[PDB]
Amino acid sequence: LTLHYLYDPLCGWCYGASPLLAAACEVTGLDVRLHGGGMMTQPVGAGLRHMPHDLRIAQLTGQPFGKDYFDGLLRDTSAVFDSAPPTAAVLAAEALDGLGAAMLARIQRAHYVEGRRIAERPVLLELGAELGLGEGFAEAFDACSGEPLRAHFADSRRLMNRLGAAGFPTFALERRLQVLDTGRYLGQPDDWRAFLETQLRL
Ligand SMILES: *SC[C@H](NC(=O)CC[C@H](N)C(=O)O)C(=O)NCC(=O)O
Repeated sequence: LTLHYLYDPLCGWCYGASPLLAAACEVTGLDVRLHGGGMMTQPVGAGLRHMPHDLRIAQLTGQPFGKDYFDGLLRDTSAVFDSAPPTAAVLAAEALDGLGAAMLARIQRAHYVEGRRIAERPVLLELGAELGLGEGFAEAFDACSGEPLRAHFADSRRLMNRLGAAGFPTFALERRLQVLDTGRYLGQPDDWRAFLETQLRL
């Protein structure tokens, strides 16, 4: 039984679903695969900022948003919302140490809580070194940024296409593929964990 997670690091609703990914990774016997879809492959300014989701995500999921994000990053004209570098960091963390899910959660915290520029290589290398990957992560990240990332995006978008999935977050359970009702479980990680346990029982 495999849980496929189609995500994008710059998708606010994926951050709202971060507790669901964390809860899923605690279910014994359940395999979890990450699929980055490449949502933004935008400079920060008038167009990118026009946020009203974010406070709604916080109301629904309890996920925190930091002042350095609201009043720092989203106000920084020279920041770029690029989904490719953070996705390559997730790929590299998974390739090096099987820490893809942990790296995605850390990336989202760096962006939404800390207001860091997750599209920049030094920030992603700093996050990898925080997770204890400083030996080899730089080379793995640069390697994953090229043709591995491109192939990963193409694979993810073909999966989205076959499932009729319009966007992120999207969870699909493979036993045969079944897309799950993620909106039902937003803000309910304990319900979500029990649902995945109940699927193993059935
Ligand atoms: S965060 C990027 C967008 N995600 C959603 O709109 C999800 C909606 C919530 N899950 C919900 O309504 O409960 C997105 O993917 N938009 C379409 C796109 O492909 O850009």
